[PDB]
Amino acid sequence: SSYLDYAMSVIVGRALPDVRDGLKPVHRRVLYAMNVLGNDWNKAYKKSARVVGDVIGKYHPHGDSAVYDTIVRMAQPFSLRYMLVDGQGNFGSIDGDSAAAMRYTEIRLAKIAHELMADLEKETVDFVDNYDGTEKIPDVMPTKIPNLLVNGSSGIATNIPPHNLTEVINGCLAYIDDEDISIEGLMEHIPGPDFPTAAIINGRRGIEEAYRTGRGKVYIRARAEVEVDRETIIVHEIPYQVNKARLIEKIAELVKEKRVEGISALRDESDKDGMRIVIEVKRDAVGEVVLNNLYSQTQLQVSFGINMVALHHGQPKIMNLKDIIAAFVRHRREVVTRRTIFELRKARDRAHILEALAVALANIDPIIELIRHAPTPAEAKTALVANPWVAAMLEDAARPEWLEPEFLYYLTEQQAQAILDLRLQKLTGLEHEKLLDEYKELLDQIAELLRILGSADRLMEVIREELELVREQFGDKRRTEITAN
Amino acid sequence: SSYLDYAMSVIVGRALPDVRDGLKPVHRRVLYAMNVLGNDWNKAYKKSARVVGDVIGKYHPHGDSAVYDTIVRMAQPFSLRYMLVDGQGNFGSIDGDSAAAMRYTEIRLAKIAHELMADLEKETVDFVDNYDGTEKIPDVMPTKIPNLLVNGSSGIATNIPPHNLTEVINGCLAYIDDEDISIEGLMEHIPGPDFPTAAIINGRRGIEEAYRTGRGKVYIRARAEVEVDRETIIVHEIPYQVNKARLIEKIAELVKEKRVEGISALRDESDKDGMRIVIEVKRDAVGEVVLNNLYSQTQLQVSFGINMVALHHGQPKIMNLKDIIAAFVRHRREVVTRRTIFELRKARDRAHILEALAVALANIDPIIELIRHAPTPAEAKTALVANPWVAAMLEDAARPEWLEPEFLYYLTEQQAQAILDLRLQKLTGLEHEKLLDEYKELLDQIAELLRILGSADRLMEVIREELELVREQFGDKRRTEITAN
Amino acid sequence: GLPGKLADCQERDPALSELYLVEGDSAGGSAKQGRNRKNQAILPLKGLSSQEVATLITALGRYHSIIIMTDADVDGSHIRTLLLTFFYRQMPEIVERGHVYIAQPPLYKVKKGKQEQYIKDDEAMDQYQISIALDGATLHTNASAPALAGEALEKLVSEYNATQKMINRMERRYPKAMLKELIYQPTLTEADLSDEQTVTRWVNALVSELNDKEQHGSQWKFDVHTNALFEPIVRVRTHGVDTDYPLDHEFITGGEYRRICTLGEKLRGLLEEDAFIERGERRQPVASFEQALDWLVKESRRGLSIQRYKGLGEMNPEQLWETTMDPESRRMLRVTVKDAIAADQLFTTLMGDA
Amino acid sequence: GLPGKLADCQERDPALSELYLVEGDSAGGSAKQGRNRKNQAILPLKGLSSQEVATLITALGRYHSIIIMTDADVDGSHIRTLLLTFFYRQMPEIVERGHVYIAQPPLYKVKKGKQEQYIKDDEAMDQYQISIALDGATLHTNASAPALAGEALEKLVSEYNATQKMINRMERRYPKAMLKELIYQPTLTEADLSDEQTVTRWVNALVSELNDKEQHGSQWKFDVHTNALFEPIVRVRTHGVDTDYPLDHEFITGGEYRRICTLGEKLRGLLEEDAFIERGERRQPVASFEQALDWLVKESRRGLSIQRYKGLGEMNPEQLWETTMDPESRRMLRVTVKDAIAADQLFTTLMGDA
Ligand SMILES: [Mg+2]
Ligand SMILES: [Mg+2]
Ligand SMILES: [Mg+2]
Ligand SMILES: [Mg+2]
Repeated sequence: SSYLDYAMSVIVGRALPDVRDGLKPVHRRVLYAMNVLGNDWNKAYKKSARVVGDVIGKYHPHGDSAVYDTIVRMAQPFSLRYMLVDGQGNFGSIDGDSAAAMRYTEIRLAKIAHELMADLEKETVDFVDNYDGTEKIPDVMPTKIPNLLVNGSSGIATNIPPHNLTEVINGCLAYIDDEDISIEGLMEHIPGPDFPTAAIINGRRGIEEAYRTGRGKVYIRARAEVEVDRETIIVHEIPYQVNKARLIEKIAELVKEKRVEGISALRDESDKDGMRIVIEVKRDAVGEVVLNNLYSQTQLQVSFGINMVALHHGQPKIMNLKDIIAAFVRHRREVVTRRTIFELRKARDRAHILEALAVALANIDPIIELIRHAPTPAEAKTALVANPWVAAMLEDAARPEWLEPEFLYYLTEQQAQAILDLRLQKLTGLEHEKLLDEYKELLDQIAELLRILGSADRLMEVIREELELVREQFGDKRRTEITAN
Repeated sequence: SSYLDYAMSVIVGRALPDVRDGLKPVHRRVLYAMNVLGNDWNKAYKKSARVVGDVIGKYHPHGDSAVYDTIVRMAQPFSLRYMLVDGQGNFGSIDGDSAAAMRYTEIRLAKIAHELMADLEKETVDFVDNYDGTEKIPDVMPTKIPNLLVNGSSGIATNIPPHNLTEVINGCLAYIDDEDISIEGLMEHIPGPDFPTAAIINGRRGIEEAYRTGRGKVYIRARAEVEVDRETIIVHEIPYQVNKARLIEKIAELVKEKRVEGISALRDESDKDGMRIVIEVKRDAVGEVVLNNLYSQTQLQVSFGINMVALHHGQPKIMNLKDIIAAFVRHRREVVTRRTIFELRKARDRAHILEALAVALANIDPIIELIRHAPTPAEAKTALVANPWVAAMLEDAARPEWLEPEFLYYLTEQQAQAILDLRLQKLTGLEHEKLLDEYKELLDQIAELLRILGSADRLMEVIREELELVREQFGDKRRTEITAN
Repeated sequence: GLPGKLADCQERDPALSELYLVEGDSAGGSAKQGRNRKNQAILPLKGLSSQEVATLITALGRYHSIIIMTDADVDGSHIRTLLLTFFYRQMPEIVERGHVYIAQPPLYKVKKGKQEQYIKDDEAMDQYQISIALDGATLHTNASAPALAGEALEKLVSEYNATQKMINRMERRYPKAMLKELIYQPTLTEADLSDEQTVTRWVNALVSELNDKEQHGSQWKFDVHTNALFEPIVRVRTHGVDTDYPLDHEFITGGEYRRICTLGEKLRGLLEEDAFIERGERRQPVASFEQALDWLVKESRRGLSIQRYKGLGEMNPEQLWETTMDPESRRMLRVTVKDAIAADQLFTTLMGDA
Repeated sequence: GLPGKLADCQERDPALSELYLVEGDSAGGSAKQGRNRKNQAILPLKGLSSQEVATLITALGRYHSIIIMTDADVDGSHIRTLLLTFFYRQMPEIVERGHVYIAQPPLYKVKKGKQEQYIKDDEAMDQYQISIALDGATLHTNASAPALAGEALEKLVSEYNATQKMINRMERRYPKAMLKELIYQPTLTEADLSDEQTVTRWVNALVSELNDKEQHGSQWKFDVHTNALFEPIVRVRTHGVDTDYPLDHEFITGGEYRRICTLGEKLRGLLEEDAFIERGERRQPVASFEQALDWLVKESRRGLSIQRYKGLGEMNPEQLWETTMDPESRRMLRVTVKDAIAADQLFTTLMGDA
């Protein structure tokens, strides 16, 4: 095509998320870097600089302060409804205060992030090259969480609000029982968005319209209460994506120009107990008349223009609620399948290796002699190769599909070196019985894996089980309120 | 002391180099990071971003663009007389053109840098903690090159010019034969500085004064020749630390204001053959009268205020030429000694391990039985521990000093596991004879190492041999000219 | 002024001299250390267009052939776009007269032994892989033509690849794996469709093959639709969801399925299943023609290395000379008034509002 | 204006309220998420002194006790210096009245089991290691005092360490290793010096010991200088260079060598060579007193972890509360007019010229 269509196709590649894991290249690189590092939730904290460098070095060499900001936002409780990064230290405030230097702050993967990249090692996702071509990065994460819905996204375009995990897991399970369910059948589990910073959603039409056409405009309002002791307004929670400090400056400026009236004292009493904005109504003025006048002139009220755009097949799409849910469930099917196939292959290859090790022990003495005989390992090896050598246990499934028909029991060049490699500690008569267990336990596993690949409804049962495990382990209460009136 | 004396003691810690390897913390970290990476001269090139990240991650987390600049300068031929970094790609010009992005440029250690960090693994230098305390960095490099003299330094204070390696190696060897040699005896090998960017040094008094008192002011002049075909001035080389482009702008501005006269055409014909500045003398004007008038108003002539300040014992000192040479030679003695002691210890520990392995083979069958007997490795291990088991070969030096007197031949808990760990491939009757060689060859080595530690003049002979190897492998011709007139 | 910002050349006559335009950060330095003083002048730019710079370029010109050296990537190539759009707008005639060109740095650097090669395109990179693969190669079949090589082999290899390319171009419509097997399976005829017994056994043979070959977790099945004309249908269960593909009367009539058959016809005529392939010192028996082509490529690549360039700054001044600015070596590309037009459009597109 | 830049508190009465001053980037956020709304106000600063900021701080004040939270490092602590120097200069009286304080974040965080501890200083960190080491410890010697513990042991341990500290304070003058051995070797007396035979055998015993103990590549030798008064001399060859150390009449007379002898006298009186040390459940025989002290410390540290803080931003808002701004927990430090004076001087020193 034209050079313009390509240049537009790459600018859109960075800007939009992937419906399957709601991650952009930057996030997926940063997260994968943490996983390779072994920066788990159950290991000690590592300095941010340690991760930022690893990322810059291998996956995304485009500015240290850029990569850090990415990790910061993935750590903050006010920007992500379900944080993917566990962070200790100063990570900036809702006011817009910056985070501490990357050499001071500490971070590790959140428990939930390990689920995002669950089964990443087992060839369940495609891999792409890095900038220099020395490293490989996942094209997508084999995620168990519908992040694009749960945590959402923003386009510099697309605007997707976060959602409660519990609700969404339900809606997903609902789509699993009936593929034909309506947008209103889904909205029975997913009433609306659930922002990290809890607040009040006044209109319910906007959300219904957005889940249906992928586009809509919703209302978000601050949770303010009037209090006696003169009169004072107290804000417990404000709209998502709202800078509290600049909000304050705004109200002070409004009273200066006198566009708003009835405020004598405006102070920010936010502290370790939570958010607290104080506005003391003047005498001869009503509190809720001042409040509504504020809503009308203030960021206290914000309309959230939902615009669900996300890359489905490497191509931009405007999708309704169902389309996003279906895409997650097709992605799960693929990951689950690909996982199994890999698990089966690995099981085969391990059972195949074991068979050689087991046979080696019974015939161990003659082998030992041979080893003593040939000076060069390859000469003793060739000797092992020349002559073939628990019958109930042996009784074809265990053998890998690639393994030839030819290979008494026949041995592989590799197996010959495996017997040569085995150490003197394994020789003990206790290791024999132990290996016998692993072998037999793998047969039961391969048999189970085969049961899974064959049965299409079985695979859909394992998926449902995984979604439930996610709803219980990581599910939590709603925070924003929907009040259609 | 006072908080001020400390704050001044740390600001000086970053600014000054270490007389022993002429490196500042930044350089030593960047270089050590490359060594750990395995970014050798004989391995493929690695992207700069790869190193910059590793540095930022583990050793010096203070800005990516800062760390890169450091690597850049260590790559440029015009800034370092002997480059410590081998670089492929655009690394900026004498004009001040920046270097290419760190994701495009490629780098590996120069052959000479491997000498700077020669014998770094053998506990020849002290190690300090990194910012977080998870990594260790060398307090200094076990260098075979007198870098502080060779490549010099700059203080943002100290100002040390680069020097020819060949000359300096000589001067070092001269200090080795007679510890009492004079500054004039040294200047017989080290006439003066030898800048990467070759040029003409007019005064010889300044350099003699600086090698004597550590401080002095020297003259540097551009190598310009007048040419016929009207008249044109052509500069082949300019003063060290001089921006060629801004030099050009200066001359153009001078002719504008008419402070200098006799120039019709000023063009920069610098190309792949080398540096070439062209100044076409106007008619009715002399070339060399224009030239001298330029020297007088132009950066073409620059006085280089030598001020040799460097941290000797973690403390700032103004040192003359001899003091810098002596410090390098004391440092060599220490590295050489510490190296030997380590080499000896390692030899002992390896010979000790071998003795167990060798004895194991002769008594192998009884051992094999035991291994078959006890289910748990620790139970078979304890069995090996209970009963003690090439006589000419065995005939105490090989045994480490830490090894107890008690340990037929006695075995160590560790040795028991070593026999248990040995693989089946080593069993061959060819490995036995091979190990016998290593053992015997190590005895000859320990005996040699002992000869070295005892003889103080022997150690001074190995040092002299190492300096010569450096002068031959990395020695090159002079570039700047000294013309005392 | 001008001196200090521009690196001029000895040549004084326009139409005998060329001006290079680079991004200081990308090639500003390397260009200067690798140019030819005689006729190559260098003007580094930084920008997103600096106004002082824009007066330097104007005050510059002189030079008849002006080259724009810039990375191909979207981020780096912006400086090129700003130039083309500035040219078209402020200076229309200079582009029309063919004074402006665009340097074409190689995308690859292949080296076998002492030999090295600079490849411009991904199309040229394909022509090079084929070339290596085929050189010294001959395919020995039992068919009327005992040995197949030279121009004849190139014809085959080209047709084979042409089909695989088309296959990938119609991949979303039909499974890639299935279309590959239609090549080996006997052709289905318009006349064949009218008979049901032949049609059923055919689609049975097809599906029966796909299943035995399938390594992934997929399930193939066949069904025949009766049309008052018999039409085969291939249903595939993957991953847990099964889709079905109809082989319409159009499909069998379509040129796409014909190119597949013709290929299979030639392949089946050449007794590909049993054969030998040598390239060229050694040879190995192959069960398929594609297995022979895979082997060719495995040979061609055995000792060579391939370096891809993403930016100018990746290479030294000397290397930059040999590739991009050495008259004999360099591979330049002149810009048309229609290209400057598109560069003006693109700039405006990025500028949603101004 | 003021609102939006300052986070005020409920308390309205000065002398009942405290204003925190932080570096936005270091603690700006964490301070706000961890303060106490009642009486703690927070003013983040950024700077190198912003003028708008300087008018915000002035327009701020109100508050009687103003705390300056800033890192200890030279780079980060600059913001503190700029404040103290600005105070002293522009507002002299506010420092004199004791309104300005300086938060003292812990340098360590020790945790054994459920217990955690915040240690302020490296001196307190030393007091803590000794404390742990000694707790439950008793030294069983054969001397007049079968068991040595409690207050008595602390006396010994303190003297032992005091000597090792002095040793390291006179390390450049005499080898550290040698002075350590003078502790074990019998004392040399002014009267002893007058005799040569005793002096020679003494310095022979000394050197003979150092050599057998030396693990590094060093060579010890002895020589006695005759003074018309006999004075021992210890020459050591290290690494390849040999230096000699004279035991002057002054040295033997010096208080430094006396503190070494007294220590050795007590140690030799306690029959240290043969002994048992328990701390406190278990015990192990020791050949030396220092070998017993090393063992104590090996026990004390067995299950504990130690975290050193380098910056405020290293800890969460909650943690920052418990350590630095919680009235009960916090450990503040008031600044004197003499400290603001030194902060003015330092600022000026960095400002070579202005
Ligand atoms: Mg980018
Ligand atoms: Mg609250
Ligand atoms: Mg620094
Ligand atoms: Mg030249």
